[PDB]
Order: sequence, then structure tokens, then C-alpha cells
Amino acid sequence: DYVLYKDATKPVEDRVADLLGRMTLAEKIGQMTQIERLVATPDVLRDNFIGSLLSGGGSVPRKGATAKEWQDMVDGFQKACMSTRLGIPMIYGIDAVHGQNNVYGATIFPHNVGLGATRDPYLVKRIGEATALEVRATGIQYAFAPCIAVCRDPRWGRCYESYSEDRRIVQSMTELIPGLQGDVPKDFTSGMPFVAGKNKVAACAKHFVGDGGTVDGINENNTIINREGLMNIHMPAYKNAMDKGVSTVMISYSSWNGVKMHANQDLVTGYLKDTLKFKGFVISDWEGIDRITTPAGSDYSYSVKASILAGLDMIMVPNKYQQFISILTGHVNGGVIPMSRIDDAVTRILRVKFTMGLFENPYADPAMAEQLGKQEHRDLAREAARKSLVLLKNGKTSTDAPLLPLPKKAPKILVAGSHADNLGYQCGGWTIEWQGDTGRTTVGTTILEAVKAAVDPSTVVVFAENPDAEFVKSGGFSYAIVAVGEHPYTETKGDNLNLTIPEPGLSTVQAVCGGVRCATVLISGRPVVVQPLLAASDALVAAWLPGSEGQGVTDALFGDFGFTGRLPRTWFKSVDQLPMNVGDAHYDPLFRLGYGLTTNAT
Ligand SMILES: *[C@@H]1O[C@H](CO)[C@@H](O[C@@H]2O[C@H](CO)[C@@H](O[C@@H]3O[C@H](CO[C@H]4O[C@H](CO)[C@@H](O)[C@H](O)[C@@H]4O[C@@H]4O[C@H](CO)[C@@H](O)[C@H](O)[C@H]4NC(C)=O)[C@@H](O)[C@H](O)[C@@H]3O)[C@H](O)[C@H]2NC(C)=O)[C@H](O[C@@H]2O[C@@H](C)[C@@H](O)[C@@H](O)[C@@H]2O)[C@H]1NC(C)=O
Ligand SMILES: *[C@@H]1O[C@H](CO)[C@@H](O[C@@H]2O[C@H](CO)[C@@H](O[C@@H]3O[C@H](CO)[C@@H](O)[C@H](O)[C@@H]3O)[C@H](O)[C@H]2NC(C)=O)[C@H](O)[C@H]1NC(C)=O
Ligand SMILES: *[C@@H]1O[C@H](CO)[C@@H](O[C@@H]2O[C@H](CO)[C@@H](O)[C@H](O)[C@H]2NC(C)=O)[C@H](O)[C@H]1NC(C)=O
Repeated sequence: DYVLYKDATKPVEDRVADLLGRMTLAEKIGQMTQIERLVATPDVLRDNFIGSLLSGGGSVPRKGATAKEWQDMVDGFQKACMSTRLGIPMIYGIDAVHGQNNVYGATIFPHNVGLGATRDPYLVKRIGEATALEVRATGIQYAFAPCIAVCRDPRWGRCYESYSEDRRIVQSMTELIPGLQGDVPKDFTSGMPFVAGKNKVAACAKHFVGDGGTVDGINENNTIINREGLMNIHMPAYKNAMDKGVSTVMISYSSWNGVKMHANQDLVTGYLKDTLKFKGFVISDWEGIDRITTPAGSDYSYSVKASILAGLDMIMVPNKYQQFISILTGHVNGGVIPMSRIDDAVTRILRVKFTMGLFENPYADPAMAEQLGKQEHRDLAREAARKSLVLLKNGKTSTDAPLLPLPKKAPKILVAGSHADNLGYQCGGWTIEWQGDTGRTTVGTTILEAVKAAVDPSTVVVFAENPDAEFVKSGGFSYAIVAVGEHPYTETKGDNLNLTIPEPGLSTVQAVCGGVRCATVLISGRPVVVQPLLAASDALVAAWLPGSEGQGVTDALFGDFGFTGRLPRTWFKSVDQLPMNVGDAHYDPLFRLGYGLTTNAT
């Protein structure tokens, strides 16, 4: 007879209920399973009724693969899923944290900390829109963004993924969600999931909760703070996410007062689900449940029980699905985990899938392939890059002539530094590779390239990665642009207790600036010991991790636009002051939050 759940003209809730009521335990648990593409097969996906696949950092079908290659890969996995008895389409997830960053040729936008410096939520919203198009351009329908952590200690390797240390700024930036998913209807209830259609993607608010408040900025560690602070600082943005209809929420590896988030039923079910009324699905982090126990995985059975009972709906296994599905099946077959729990998880997962139209459009649209790296997106990124720059110094003394804007016409100029012509360094972590990379890893424009594309044709441009003092003094230069900073990093490989950029960097700035007036471009995902760099430079700009569009940097250096960016974090005098945020009693910053010199277009 008639099959309600397959009827597109029927309400989401009715369809969910109809489909759920037909599912077997194996099919229900399968929906709760998310596996890495590396361990997926048509048989595996079909036989285990897999509900979702993801692509971890760097997990690509081929280096430099095209948009169609991605679409083909996703579709291949989908055909397998659509062939099951119920034909429930899978949702493919990926880390498009600043563009479809794993994908080659994809537009790379400035990382969040830089976006916070723009104080322009609408811009961030437009980036979310561009990002959705580029993610769908590769056939993917789910982005693990935005990260709305409120980084409170720069020593955190993931601080660049935090818009600001001030939650009011992080809140304003949740506009990325409607950009990615689309604007929610005027009626809309806070907490319901939403996705406009096949041209949008389901978003993810992560990492619930307090991931940006770990002691000493140690990643995945403990966040020691009263419930007032937890709710005053780390919780606010999630409510905005609820109001804007975020589709999913990922749990944090971090603990809150000794308790693992992946096991905290009070917050996940009690607060997020019951209090906040979140109706989308809650997903774990990469082996997040394994880490509930220490050693990690030392009691996977306990890990599955604790996390599921806590309230999580989908688990990012993401490799040993056999064990996950086996163990969870036993716990259910044994009464250790009630069917209501399983039925709730599946309800939430199916609600999200029906709502976003996955049952109507399970396959990729070949016509979206051109969206990947569309010039307009690059122009947008370029704009974001420029607007995220923060001018810290612009003249050695109160009476010096302002160095920036620099003249586009000069006899001979010098571009130098380890970050002057290194697209990978410029993009930072979460780009092509998980930990990011060095060199020309994708399609873009380096600072050196941008400079050459901006100057007058009569202007001779010379490049030196690390020239010595003499080379500069006898070079007959009019001025120099030196770029230096941190190297790409992600998560733990990024935690740093000394926060001083690697060498050569300072030496290059001192050697260059000693020979000719200079403008130092500091590439970093956070504030770093900067007094020595300021000492040597005539002008210095904090460019954060601008992304693939280097011209955004020169658009400001050469006066096409005036600097407008303002520090989205506190800039410390020394690491021993940390933690140290705006509003603290001992607040003695080198540059207070909100600081930013300005200039006007020529
Ligand atoms: C302040 O704390 C930080 C973090 O604790 C510390 O940096 C870390 O230092 C570790 C060792 O001291 C280092 O581990 C070794 O890494 C080697 C490879 O490292 C290169 O490649 C990775 C990416 O694969 C980059 O992240 C690294 O920055 C490094 O990159 C190369 O760096 C050189 C020097 O500038 C440059 O000429 C190359 O072009 C560049 N190439 C690349 C790939 O970009 C391994 O082979 C080895 O087995 C260890 O695992 C960490 O990687 C590093 N963390 C990061 C992200 O930088 C920092 O230490 C200072 O800086 C490092 C780079 C090194 O020069 C130290 O001697 C120096 O002291 C520390 N600073 C202070 C104040 O002590
Ligand atoms: C927060 O971070 C701290 C510091 O990284 C964590 O402490 C560390 O905990 C691990 C185990 O969880 C300790 O590992 C050692 O392992 C060997 C065997 O592998 C064992 O013989 C040692 O006795 C020890 O367990 C490590 O020593 C310890 N580091 C120190 C000195 O503090 C802490 O567990 C993290 N907590 C949270 C909330 O994540
Ligand atoms: C020169 O630059 C200043 C600094 O940005 C401009 O003033 C800002 O203008 C923005 C809007 O463009 C306002 O939101 C800010 O409040 C202003 N900042 C302050 C305190 O001045 C100024 O309009 C620019 N003038 C020209 C001719 O471009």
C-alpha cells in the first residue's frame, strides 16, 4: 500500500514517525553510525544500514581531485545506501570551516579569529552562503561549522577557530548558520532544525560546551569554572544557534569540572535538549566517546553506554563501526539502553534529513560543480581578508610620516619573509591537509603575487625570502613588505606555551627594517609575543590567517581601502599574564580588545 515516509508532500514529523515505525533495531542503530570514507564500501554501507559518512581532515578521494570527482565519490556511497530495504539516504559530513577547505581549488576564507576582527556579521553570513555553494559543488550536504568556541587562552591550538574571547562577538557571528543553511521562516521555533534546500547545507554548532575555556588552553582538557561562567561565557552562542535553526551540535572532547562532555547527561539532554529545546541531532567528535575513558578506548562498552545514555544521537566512530554497532546492539538487546533512547536519536536524525530535503535530493547536482572556487567567492574572501586586518602600528614616532598606504609607483621595492610567498602558511591549519601545509597547496594568490599584481608597471619588484642587512641597505629599495609568523597547525599540534613565532622571522624583520622603511605583515592564528617585531617595524599589520586571497592584504597596504579591523582578542605583554581577558581585574594588555589603527583610501 501507500508509503507515507516516501511522500514528499507530507509533513516532516509525519514522515519521521512513519519511517521510524518501520525500522528494525539494525536500521535504527545504523542511522546512528557515522563512518570515515576510508573504511566505507557499498557492501559495508548497505549491510550495516549506515546513516552517515564523513571526511576527516585531509581525507580526499585523490590529491587535487575535481569537483566532479567528489560528486562521483559521494554519489557512489549514496547509491549503496539508497539500495537498502528502506532506502534511507546518507548525509555526508565534512570540515568546511573556512570554505570547502579540504577540496583542492576551493576558495579559502580567513579563519574565524580574523573574521571576528571585522565585526561584520553580514559578511560572515555571506561567507556561509558562498561556503554552502562550494560544499554542494562537491556533492557534500553537511558542514561541521561554525565553531562557536569562546577561546579564553591564546595558548589553545584552536584559538584561531574562535571568533573572539568576547562571547558577544561570537554570538553576533552565528550568522554563519543562516548563511550555510538559509534563513528560517518568520514563524520558526527556536531549537528546530532547518536547511532551505539542495543549495544549502546543514550546519553544526561546536563544540558543546566550553571547549574554549580549558585550563592553560590545553586542548581537549578540563574547563574549571562555576555554572555561572559556563552560562555567561561559553553557553550564550548556542541559544543564538537554536534561534537561527542550527541543524546539529557536536560535543566537545573537553570536560567541565572533571566531567566528560561526551558523558554529561545534564548538559546534553537536560540543558541542550530539554531546556534549550534543541530538536536537531547531537553528534560526537572524532572518537569522542573513546576518550571518555582513560586510556582512551580502554572500555569501549562503557564509552558507548555512557555517551548514548547521556543523550548523543549520532556517533562519529569513525572507523571501527563493527565494534560500535555490535556493542550498542548488545546494550539494547540487554535492556541497558532503552528503545526510547534509540528511538529519540533516530527521530532527530531523520527529522534533520527530511527537513533538508535529502529524501528528495540524495544525489549531487552536476551543475553545482562550477561553484567551487567561483571568482565571486574569491572576491568575497578577498574582501573579508582585507577587512580582517588590524593595523597595530603605522609610524615609529608621533611625528613620523605615516608609512601606509604605500605608493603603488616606486622605482624599486622589496617583498620578503617566510610568509611573503607561501600560500600554505597564509591559509593555516584546516587547508588541504588537516594540519595545513607549506607551499603552493592550492589555487590562490600569495602576498608576493598580490604585490606584483598591484604595483605600477614601472615599479620593479624584488623578492628575497631572508635577505641580510647588507642586501637591503645596498638594494636601493623605497620600502619593503615583510611577512612572517606561525606555521600551519590544528588542534593539539597547535598548543603553544611560549607563543613566540618561529625563526627566522624577527631577524628578517630586523635585517630588512634596518635597511629600509618596512611594513610587517604578521601571519598568525592568535596574538604572539610582538614587542620585538613592533620595535623594528615602521608599520605592522596583524593579518591573522587571511586565506587563499592574498590581494586582500595589499588592498589595504596600498590604500585601495582603509584599514578598519579591530582586535577580536586581547594582545598580551607576556605569556605569564595569561589567562587574561577583557573585564579581568588584573587587565594589563599590550593592546586592549577593540584596538585598531585606521587609514583612509587614497
Ligand atoms: C614554542 O612552542 C612550540 C610548540 O611547543 C615550539 O614549536 C614546536 O617545536 C617542536 C620542536 O621544538 C616541533 O616538533 C618537531 O617538528 C619537526 C618538524 O617541524 C617542522 O614542520 C612542522 C610541520 O610538519 C611545522 O609545524 C614546524 O614549525 C616545522 O616547520 C619548519 O620550521 C623550520 C624552522 O622555521 C622552517 O625552516 C621550515 O621551512 C618549516 N617547514 C615546514 C614543514 O613548514 C619534526 O621533524 C620533529 O620530529 C618534531 O616533531 C613542532 O613542530 C613545533 N611546532 C610548531 C607548529 O611549530 C617552539 O619551538 C620553536 O620553533 C620550532 C619550529 C623549532 O624551530 C624550535 O627549535 C623552536 O624553539 C617553541 N619555541 C620556544 C620559545 O621554545
Ligand atoms: C589534562 O591535561 C593533563 C596534562 O596533559 C592530563 O594529565 C596527564 O594525564 C595522562 C593520563 O590521562 C598521564 O599519562 C601518563 O601515562 C603513563 C603511561 O602512558 C602513566 O604511567 C603515567 O602515570 C601517566 O598516567 C600524564 O602523566 C598526565 N600529565 C600530567 C603530569 O599532568 C590530564 O589527564 C588532562 N585531563 C583532562 C580533563 O583532559
Ligand atoms: C576615514 O576612516 C575613518 C576610520 O574608519 C572613517 O570613520 C569610520 O567610519 C565608519 C563607517 O565607514 C564608522 O562606522 C566608524 O564609526 C568611523 N570611525 C571613526 C570613529 O571615525 C571615516 O569615515 C573615513 N573617512 C573617509 C573620507 O574615508
